[PDB]
Amino acid sequence: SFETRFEKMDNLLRDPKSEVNSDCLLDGLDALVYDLDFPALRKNKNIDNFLSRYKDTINKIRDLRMKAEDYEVVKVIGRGAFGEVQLVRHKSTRKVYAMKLLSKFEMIKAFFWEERDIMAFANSPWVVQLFYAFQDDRYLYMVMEYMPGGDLVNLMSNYDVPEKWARFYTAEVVLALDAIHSMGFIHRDVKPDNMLLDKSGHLKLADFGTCMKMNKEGMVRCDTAVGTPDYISPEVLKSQGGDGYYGRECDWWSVGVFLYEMLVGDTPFYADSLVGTYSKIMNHKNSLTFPDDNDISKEAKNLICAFLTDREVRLGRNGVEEIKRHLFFKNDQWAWETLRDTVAPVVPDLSSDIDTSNFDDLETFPIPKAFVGNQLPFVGFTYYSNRRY
Amino acid sequence: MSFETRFEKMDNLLRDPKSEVNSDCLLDGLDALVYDLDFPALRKNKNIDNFLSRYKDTINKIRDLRMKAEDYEVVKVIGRGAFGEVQLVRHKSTRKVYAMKLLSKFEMIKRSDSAFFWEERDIMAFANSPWVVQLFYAFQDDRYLYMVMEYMPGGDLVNLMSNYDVPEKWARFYTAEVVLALDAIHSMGFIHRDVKPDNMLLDKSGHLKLADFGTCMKMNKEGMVRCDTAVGTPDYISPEVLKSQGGDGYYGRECDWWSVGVFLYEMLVGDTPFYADSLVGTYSKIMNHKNSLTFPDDNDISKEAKNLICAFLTDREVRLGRNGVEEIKRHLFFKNDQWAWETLRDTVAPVVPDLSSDIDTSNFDDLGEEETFPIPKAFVGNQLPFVGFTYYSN
Ligand SMILES: CN1CCN(CCCOc2cccc(CC(=O)Nc3nc(-c4c[nH]c5ncccc45)cs3)c2)CC1
Ligand SMILES: CN1CCN(CCCOc2cccc(CC(=O)Nc3nc(-c4c[nH]c5ncccc45)cs3)c2)CC1
Repeated sequence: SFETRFEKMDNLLRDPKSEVNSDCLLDGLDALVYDLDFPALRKNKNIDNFLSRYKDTINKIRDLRMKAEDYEVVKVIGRGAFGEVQLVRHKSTRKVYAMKLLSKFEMIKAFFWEERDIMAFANSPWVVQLFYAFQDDRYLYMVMEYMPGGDLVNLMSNYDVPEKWARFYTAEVVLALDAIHSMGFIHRDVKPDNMLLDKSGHLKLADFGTCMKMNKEGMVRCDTAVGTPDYISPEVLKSQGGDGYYGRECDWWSVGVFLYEMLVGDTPFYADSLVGTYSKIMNHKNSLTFPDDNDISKEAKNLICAFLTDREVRLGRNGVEEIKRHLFFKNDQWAWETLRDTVAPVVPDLSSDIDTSNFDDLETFPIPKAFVGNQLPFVGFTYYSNRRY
Repeated sequence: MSFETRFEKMDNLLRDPKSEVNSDCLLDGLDALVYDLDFPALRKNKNIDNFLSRYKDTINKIRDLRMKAEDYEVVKVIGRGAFGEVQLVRHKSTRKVYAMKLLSKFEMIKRSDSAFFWEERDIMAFANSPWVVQLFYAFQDDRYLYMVMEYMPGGDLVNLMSNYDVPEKWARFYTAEVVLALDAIHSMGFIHRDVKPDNMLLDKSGHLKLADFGTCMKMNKEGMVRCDTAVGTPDYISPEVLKSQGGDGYYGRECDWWSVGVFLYEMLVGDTPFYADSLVGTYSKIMNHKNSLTFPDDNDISKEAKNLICAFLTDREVRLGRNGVEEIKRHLFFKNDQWAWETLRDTVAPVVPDLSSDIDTSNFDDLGEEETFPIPKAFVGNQLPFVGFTYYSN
């Protein structure tokens, strides 16, 4: 019917997950105007007359919609290959956020889609939340909840982690990874840098740029290795054309590396050179050893070894319940179902909403001769006008 | 302002039918991008190829769901013009009858002149006047612009004038309606510039409505307009609009009043006051209106009608209507006991259409391959001058 067509079209515009929602449509127009406003293209009357018609409107839209100048940047609290994470305060609302910038220029010389989705729609206390996502001609912005407690790298460097704390943080990582796995993704880059603590000391996973959606069998088909030298599993490291098919058990190997790091003070496959670490991972059967220091319990050594094995015999091949039932998690202080309501080993002592005590002190595209469309791969990234409430 | 105020202003901008960024204009922007980019030569660019692949499924759905030409059953072609045709249509689903004007995008680019339809779309969509032909929907495809308007079953004034030797009482009625109709357009801030009987349509009751707003221009702060464009057939064009050839002079609403004088003369005399065998001859006679305007020596035209024709057919500076409509309205030619200006459209029209159905075309006379744009080697943006043309009434 006429009304059915009208209504199907209306739902396609409102839907927070639609490709033709208002956010995408405004992105589509903003991208057209960015890609066309160059003197060489303006020689074309179709382009020049179009830009002149939409001049006033594009300036209004740009002023009204979310932009970087809406945020007061307090401190740069993180860095990465394609940008930075900055502690911001939204000038108007006075609300405090962590804002991740991704260089459009650098990305050009697709990963952010799943990272945007996981953070925006997880609705999990274990996943860092995405409130807004916007963009300009130079960057992509992800306005997330600020994690004042810092990461696990910072914790590990300030404390000799006892087993009772290690048990807590491992248990939270396990629940956090199971939450991502249930959403249908493998993290593929589990490391203490990606484990953040909130104002109460409880964990949340961050950095979903390596996330990949599992198939019907719960596998991922990849030809290129992905992750970090120290925490990468043997099957992800050697992943190729012929082979390169793996599941959620690659994230469980990384939990074993993490537990070892916390209790031992070093990563299990540390070497003088990065290439030496690759060699030690591949030879985990002979290279995994424990120092002759009576501190690590029988149960902790067993968990580390149950995870730090070949995929086929790895703990977690039969799901989370076999991890959860491990003797290392046997304690009389918490239960799996209630864990995030318990009092954390380290409760952050914070002075303000912009306290950065857990955070250490920290070009673009040429002028196109012809239409290049550098803004086209980022159309629909905006999360503002059509958010899920 | 506040965060919520900014959020809400942006939201209302997306729903506003007067907005350049509402959903239909934004969907036009995307549909135009995909039309202009889907060529093998541009698809060599990964940004373009990946974008088109991502939006492939969506663009097909949107194209299928949105209003399109195949939604309309075309009954008869009832009009023709430089850039297309006016066809009597019935919307297949709703079963409602409309007149649909098609404007060729190929022709509008070939001949330049691809910006006239904006003021025509706005006037018809937003006039909300019994004197202005209404626009219900405006849509488009890679080749055409469509304007779905109210059908005017009574035909135009050219048809009437050709079937009757118009008496003064009818001429008074039709002139009075044209005057009220033009005043309505003027109040919206536009000068018509092409007032002619072809543009005066009659509805099912015999009352007038102006059509064809393709020459309309928005008046500035001082109520003036400036142009350089070609003047297609000069019989009704005023000396100012003709003197204004190539950015010469600024003129006001009094150019439409001159055309009313030409119209009144045509109705009572049977011929246009400045007719000539050639276009250039008509231009000469208009410019020399002081000596070329004459009346036939037959007492048929009243003192008052000759006075109105002459009050309008003079130089702008002394033209009736220089001090507004009230001086036109108060003219002795309009003095009658049959109607009042305020009530005129409620009176019984001189000629009431006798119609057999909702698709009766008795007042419409019965009525070549379509050239297409070549395959672009580089981005040309042929769909960009039509972004935002789409409009739907609620
Ligand atoms: C598969 N490919 C994808 C692209 N990959 C390039 C790295 C992406 O580039 C970044 C730019 C800036 C920062 C980062 C690190 C990062 O992801 N940081 C994050 N921080 C948070 C965060 C949320 N709330 C916070 N509160 C305090 C501190 C940090 C945060 C979420 S993700 C990466 C390489 C692997
Ligand atoms: C200098 N530039 C100015 C713009 N110029 C464009 C010519 C317009 O191209 C046409 C295409 C097809 C038809 C027409 C004539 C026309 O405007 N007819 C109209 N009919 C109606 C109409 C509404 N309801 C009706 N009911 C019955 C019959 C007709 C109608 C509205 S406009 C023009 C080119 C030169």
